[PDB]
Amino acid sequence: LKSTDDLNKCIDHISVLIKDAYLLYTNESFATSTFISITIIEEVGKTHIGMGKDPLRNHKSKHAFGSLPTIKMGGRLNKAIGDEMIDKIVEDAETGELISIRESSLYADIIDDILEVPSEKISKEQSRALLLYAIECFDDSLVGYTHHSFEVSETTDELFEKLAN
Amino acid sequence: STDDLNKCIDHISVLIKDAYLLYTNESFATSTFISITIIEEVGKTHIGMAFGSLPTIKMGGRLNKAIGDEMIDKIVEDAETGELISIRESSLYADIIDDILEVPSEKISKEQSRALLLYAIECFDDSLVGYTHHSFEVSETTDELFEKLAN
Repeated sequence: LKSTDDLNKCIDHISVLIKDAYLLYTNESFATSTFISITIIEEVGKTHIGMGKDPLRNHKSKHAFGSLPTIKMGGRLNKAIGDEMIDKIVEDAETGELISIRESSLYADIIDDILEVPSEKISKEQSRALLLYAIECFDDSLVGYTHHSFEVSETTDELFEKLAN
Repeated sequence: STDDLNKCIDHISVLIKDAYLLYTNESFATSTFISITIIEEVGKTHIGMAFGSLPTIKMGGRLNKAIGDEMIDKIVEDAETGELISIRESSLYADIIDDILEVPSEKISKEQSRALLLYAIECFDDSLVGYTHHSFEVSETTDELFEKLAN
């Protein structure tokens, strides 16, 4: 992102994905919701590295999850899912277990030789946590630097409080 | 087992209800990502008994009437080219291409979103319906989605 025009385009894009994850989350597609939630976290992460057949596509994807800003204590996210959940999502982002979770949230697989289906590997509690983390690391990284960002964050904030309580 | 094939048909039913739910909330780009994903999963499931399925298209049948002959040739040509993989990428991920930032809402039209979902439901109906009794229940549901989305 090189201009305030590009920052506002990226904010609109991610605002669309948040509303899409929230829409699925309420219609009880926890699995699909979680797929979008982790995809939001990636995109936010990509802004921090600084740029579908790229030769380094999985190094950019790995680094995107590594360069997420630490969430400060005593914020709305620490009240909504608690400090141990946050550390489990962060450890999963720096390991790349988030990439596995994302894969298991959309594609059936045969693992051992049992068939495993997203519907049974992603729980409501993990769908809600990842969407709230997604909102909060978007609000921390991109919101506040433009006037546009405030109208977008007013709606993003309502989703956050609906979902947190 | 037919219990594992049923679990795969229930998964694909979920994705279709999600593409539909997103399409009717005007998230065309996200819908389209899910729609292309159903076509890959249908081709992967069927073989488990780049898109290996592709439904045989019957003239003046349901899909022909809903999206037209020309759009089916374009979707089939995009599926054999590997353009559909590219359209999937562009439908979820922002990209910088020749120094300008491109977002899914500028790459994916409502027309194309509708076509790909209708095509994805017909892929499902042509490949997996009728192997198991449960398949016919699920097909009944996807047949009302198809009619609500076609008109």
